[PDB]
Amino acid sequence: GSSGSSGVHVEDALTYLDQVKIRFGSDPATYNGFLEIMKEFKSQSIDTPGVIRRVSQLFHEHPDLIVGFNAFLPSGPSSG
Repeated sequence: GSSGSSGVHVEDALTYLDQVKIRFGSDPATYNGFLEIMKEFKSQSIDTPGVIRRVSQLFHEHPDLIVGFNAFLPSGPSSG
């Protein structure tokens, strides 16, 4: 058929988080860098478009993840 799971409940943040760990299981070095990248944002150091710059480079070998996140993100042009 086709691999795909539609319908994401509100609380859909950690979801993408874990995925990063699973994909980069044998490669902990990659995951680590990601953890730090977040901190920056959690410290009011970078902005939405700022965290993406770091991620991109990190998941450079994974274009599917870099793009997936963008959309995945809850925030957007949607009401609110």
